[PDB]
Amino acid sequence: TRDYEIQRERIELGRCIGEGQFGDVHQGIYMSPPALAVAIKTCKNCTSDSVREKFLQEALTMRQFDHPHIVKLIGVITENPVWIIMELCTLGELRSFLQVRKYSLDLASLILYAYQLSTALAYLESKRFVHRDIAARNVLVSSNDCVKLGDFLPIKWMAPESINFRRFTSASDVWMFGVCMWEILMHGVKPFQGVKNNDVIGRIENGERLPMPPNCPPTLYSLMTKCWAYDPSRRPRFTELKAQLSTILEEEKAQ
Ligand SMILES: Cc1n[nH]c2c[nH]nc12
Repeated sequence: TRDYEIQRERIELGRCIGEGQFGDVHQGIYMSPPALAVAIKTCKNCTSDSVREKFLQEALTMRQFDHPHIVKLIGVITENPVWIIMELCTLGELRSFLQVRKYSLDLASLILYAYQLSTALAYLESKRFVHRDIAARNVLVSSNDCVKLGDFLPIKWMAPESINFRRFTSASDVWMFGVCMWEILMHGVKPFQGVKNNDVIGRIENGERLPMPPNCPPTLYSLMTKCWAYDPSRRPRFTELKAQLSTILEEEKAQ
């Protein structure tokens, strides 16, 4: 909460590195004893307390976590203009990174990002925290072998129970991770491209699933289809996913 208060003069604003829900995201420097590279989330309408509460809720959420593959909260500036200071992931959005590098990223690197993500999600499951929005767009790239989970209606990523009843559980997070894994092996291509959101549920309920991505190991696809069990109680947990992705990665790093 308040132990994360940073005074503004300890922050040098830099160039705009993208956009967020509340305002522009900036690169910048945080000076305090060694002047570190950071991401400054801004909020244009934060003069209104209802917006301010919603915006600073991400800071409140992220304070609770400490993991190598979850974006770190550095601090907050509660006075106007309200800012959220975070760890900078220089390579940006995963979706864009995967697209740009479609012919410059091997299978091993793709499986590695899936593995890394499963470790952040196993950690969140251990804290009994439900993410509700696991998708490639919410993953950031720190380096070419280090991705981070960054965000704290996506019908095409949602488990049927989330669509039908707005139920969000650890099981529904596993479904979304399966979709995210598919997005990674499909080089940032969006799931169900061409299908209307309202027709997705009907396809799922007819047993229809996202196809095997080209060059995807059938063992990795078998893991994804397990995430897409209609019955949430039949889906694996992140602990098992992490362990299986770990073995799949070695099965690739060798041959
Ligand atoms: C946080 C955050 N949002 N966008 C970013 C790029 N690097 N770090 C971040």
